[PDB]
Amino acid sequence: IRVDTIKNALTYFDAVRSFKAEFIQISSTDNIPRYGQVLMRKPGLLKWNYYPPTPVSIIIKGKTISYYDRELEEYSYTTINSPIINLLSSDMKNISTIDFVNIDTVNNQKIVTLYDKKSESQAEVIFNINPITIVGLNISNPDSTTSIQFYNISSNIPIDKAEFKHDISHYYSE
Repeated sequence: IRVDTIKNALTYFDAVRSFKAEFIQISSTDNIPRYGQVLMRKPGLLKWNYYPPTPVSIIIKGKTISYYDRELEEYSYTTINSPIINLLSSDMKNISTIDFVNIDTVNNQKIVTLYDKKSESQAEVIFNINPITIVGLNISNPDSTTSIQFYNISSNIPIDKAEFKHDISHYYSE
């Protein structure tokens, strides 16, 4: 049973090569909906653009993370080598380093649960089917859960690799 579970879970991830979507994000820490736009291009490119009042732009390239705070006009750079961080754009190599996969079927949706033992965090990925699309991502650890839903999704569209940069705009720019 283990092998068929992995193969089938990898099939659902494999169906999404790129996407552009809107997202709503809610953390159990404050229960406040946060909004933005997300771009994903396999392999390894992810952009998270939060809308005001959240002043945050995030570019993930492989495991490197670039964080731009619009209010402070400050950058942060780091690297986290966790299968969970860039799950949405990861190749099959990354997923395979996860310690536990499982698939459930609920209301014509497929829910893939993954568990990384190192970080003690779970992730549920929710797919629609016919056609396969990623509609949600729930990440949980002992302290909190963050739930993300995607909407207005365009899947498997061309996305220029140049699009994976922070949008930094000023009056004097042009």
